[PDB]
Amino acid sequence: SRIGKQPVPVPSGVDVTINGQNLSVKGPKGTLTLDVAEPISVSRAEDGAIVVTRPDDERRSRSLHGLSRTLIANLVTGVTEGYTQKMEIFGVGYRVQLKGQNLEFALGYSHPVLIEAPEGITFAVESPTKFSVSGIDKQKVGQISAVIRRLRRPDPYKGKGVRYEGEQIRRKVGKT
Amino acid sequence: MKVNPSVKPICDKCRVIRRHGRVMVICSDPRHKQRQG
Amino acid sequence: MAKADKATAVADIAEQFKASTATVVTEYRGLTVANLAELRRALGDSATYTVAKNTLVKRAASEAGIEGLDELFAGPTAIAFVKGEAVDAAKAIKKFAKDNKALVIKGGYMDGKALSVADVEKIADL
Amino acid sequence: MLIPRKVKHRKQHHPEQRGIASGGTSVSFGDYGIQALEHAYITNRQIESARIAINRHIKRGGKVWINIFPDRPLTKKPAETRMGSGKGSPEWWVANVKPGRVLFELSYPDEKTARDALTRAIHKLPIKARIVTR
Amino acid sequence: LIKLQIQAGQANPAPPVGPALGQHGVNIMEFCKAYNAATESQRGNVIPVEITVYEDRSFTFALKTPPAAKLLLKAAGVQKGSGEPHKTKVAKVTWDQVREIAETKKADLNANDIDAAAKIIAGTARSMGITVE
Amino acid sequence: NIPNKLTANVRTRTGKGASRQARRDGKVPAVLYGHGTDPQHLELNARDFAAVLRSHGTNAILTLDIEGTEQLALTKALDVHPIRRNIQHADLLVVQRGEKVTVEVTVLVEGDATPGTLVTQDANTIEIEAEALSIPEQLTVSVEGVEAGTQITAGQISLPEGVNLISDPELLVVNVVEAPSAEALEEE
Amino acid sequence: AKRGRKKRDRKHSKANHGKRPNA
RNA sequence: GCCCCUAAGCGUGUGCUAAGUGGAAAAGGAUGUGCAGUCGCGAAGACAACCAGGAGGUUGGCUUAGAAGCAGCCACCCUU
RNA sequence: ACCUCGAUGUCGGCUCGUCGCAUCCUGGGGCUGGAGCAGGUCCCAAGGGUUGGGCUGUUCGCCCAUUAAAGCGGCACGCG
Ligand SMILES: [Mg+2]
Ligand SMILES: [Mg+2]
Ligand SMILES: [Mg+2]
Ligand SMILES: [Mg+2]
Repeated sequence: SRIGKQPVPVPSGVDVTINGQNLSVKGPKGTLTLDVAEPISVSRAEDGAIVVTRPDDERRSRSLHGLSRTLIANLVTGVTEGYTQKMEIFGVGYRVQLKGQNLEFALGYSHPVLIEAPEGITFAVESPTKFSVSGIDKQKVGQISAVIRRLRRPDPYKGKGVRYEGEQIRRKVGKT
Repeated sequence: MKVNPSVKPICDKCRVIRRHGRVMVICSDPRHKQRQG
Repeated sequence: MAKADKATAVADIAEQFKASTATVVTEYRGLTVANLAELRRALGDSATYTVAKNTLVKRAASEAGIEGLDELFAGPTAIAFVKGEAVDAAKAIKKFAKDNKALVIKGGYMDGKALSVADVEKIADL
Repeated sequence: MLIPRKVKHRKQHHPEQRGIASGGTSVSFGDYGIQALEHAYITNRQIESARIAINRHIKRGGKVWINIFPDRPLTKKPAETRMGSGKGSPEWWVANVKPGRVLFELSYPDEKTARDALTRAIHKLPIKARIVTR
Repeated sequence: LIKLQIQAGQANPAPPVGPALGQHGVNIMEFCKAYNAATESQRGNVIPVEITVYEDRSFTFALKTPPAAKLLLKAAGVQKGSGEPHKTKVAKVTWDQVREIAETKKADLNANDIDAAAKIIAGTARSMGITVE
Repeated sequence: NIPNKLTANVRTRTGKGASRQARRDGKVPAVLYGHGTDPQHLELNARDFAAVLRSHGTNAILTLDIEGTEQLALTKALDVHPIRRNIQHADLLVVQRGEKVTVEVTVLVEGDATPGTLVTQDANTIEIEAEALSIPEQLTVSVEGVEAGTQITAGQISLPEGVNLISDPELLVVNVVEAPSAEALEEE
Repeated sequence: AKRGRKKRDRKHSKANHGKRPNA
């Protein structure tokens, strides 16, 4: 509600095409599509911005308004700037490397693990223990980051594992 | 993950949400994770 | 704000005026949040700075013999008052006007004699 | 545990529980009282448990009034005997409580604390009840 | 940053300041000498050091004023305070001694004049279970 | 000491049946017997009556507009309900426009005794006599610095001008006693 | 147990007026 | 009783139901939802969000190898 | 004591199985006063397995070797 009632500032170099409930956006980073909820109506204001409107104030519409608004906001923001999640590793003997387009991690396992970069996403590395994923779909980027994080079991006694950029995990202490 | 018919917040910054079909409480302290059942 | 806040702020400013050697009023409307650091952070230690609404300064200024400042409350009011020596605070407020060119000066009060923008400058330099 | 010092009749006929409490409805001594809503017997064991819980939750101060005293006896037949014999001996004492009657009252000054104590007490009773203020 | 009430004539007390500041990485050898050379002048008044941590692990102990709570002990003559406030007394203190301790504590208390400087110690004595006469 | 206005319509049918029928729609019956006068069965709004009560109730005075006929009455009892809290039936008596009346009034303690002491209000009501409008809605008793066992009776309460106490002056209204210890609490 | 529970609960139906034989 | 079996209405006006509750059940737990009755605040800019602060006496004594604001009781204060 | 005394043969052991998980293991997950092995607690999970002997009719129980296991119950305290 408080968010859905606000407009969506569309940048200059963006082409927004509304087709009923469906919507598509084209920008420098790529092209994305989306489908808005049926009880909500999307409209392109005279200033190019996008606005979602609800005909009633029921719980369904009140919950879907801000959801769809933030969805279209992230959609239009990705094509222009894209999302990038940086991650770092901690623990002696842990290493990560970029092989072609996939990633290879060695985190103490008897064998190394491989993660194949799916479509619409890319990986990069700045240090043997510091890498970063990039993409357009925030959902896909977050899913890939969560997978790379849960790769290893969460070890609080020593923090050995994967961590996000500004991650702050709890740490216990072993007296012996 | 305590599983009892009754659940209440033991932490200080806890929210009680309603999941798919069960209630839950959320706080950083993993010892306070409770589910109704 | 709440009525409890309105009632506690007036008492706070009364305590400020009764425990401080002097107080200078300025206009702080026009600054963002990021300024408040280079603001209070380095001033609240030795000096002190407070801000409130106009409706509270009228009730707070009716305690001491500063009735002459009734007509000097035009616009928002932000009060500054030192805990020790006032010459440093006076010099700071005087140089801030020429550094920012946005803090309008109106005057102050000394020994019950209200000073204007020209009278306060005769003592700010000494 | 409370118990009558002496009774005129050793055995009774299960005093009926019905109607609405005629007397002892409004709090008189304390400031915050517990008023029941379901008619059912209350045992001296439950009364003592609630009293101990209240005394433990309220330390170094406060006072508690108990407007109910267990005086109605209730027998318990032999362990595994057959049906038909002299009525068993009284085995536990209860007090017929009707809805609307206050059972316990508190004088602890801090509201929140008195309410929490009354909650911990009612949680020890076998019937539903609520809190009332003077 | 932390301020403890460590005795003046004593040197290297482990319980109070053993792991308090030593764990932060500040040495104690030169600290003992710097404390003794400054406390040998008085030899009769406790001095609380305001431990100020630094980035380069340096240390410049702040020679603050003595503590009012402990100076109340010397004013009353007994080292162990009372057990209950406004219920028991230990001894009587003189207004001249109160003004003297206030003057010595001028550089620590938030007071402005001798009146408030002594009234703060009077309130401390009230909270501890002692009154000024 | 300002009368509170309220409307009321003469009831056309009495009995438990009519009473329940009126209560179902948010109304309350009442009687206006008065002083040796012909009683009148009236019906008032439950919400308005409850509002007036929670505002200045507990024997408050009232003004009845019975078909345009003004009357000044005073309440004698409520008897809301054993379980619930609703005005099931009220009773009113005409005040004769200034006649001296005796009625119960609620007392309240406002103060703070010594730290190691607890206060107990043994009686909440006091029999006070006064005019129709001068009837005080509440009485206040203060406590400060008193020691244990300082029994404050009804006679020690300060009453406004024109007010009188009908109950004997020996009624112990407030009793302060040393803070009961854990042993005193567990030996009850 | 369940058999008797169901036999007693099926009496609550609004088609028999809340009465049935053998409880 | 009126959708099929199963003869009769997939009858009409206003509301509730997301759980197949309808088509078993308790103590207790619970930011589910609709109505009405109250109270705090709120364009004098309400709450969340954001940002700066969050001391001196003092480590209040008692208690303690030990309470410093945060195992325990007492009161629960003055300055800025 | 509601059918059953003009008959429903009662406990163990052998053969034979069937079904539930309030799960002994195998499988997965949460919290641990989980440094690791080895443990404690909870949730889901019955596809599979759940030994051979001495005492005593025995059920049960103790003991000897092991075993990831030597599980709890219903089926007329299963099966004449
Ligand atoms: Mg036959
Ligand atoms: Mg299971
Ligand atoms: Mg299978
Ligand atoms: Mg054998």
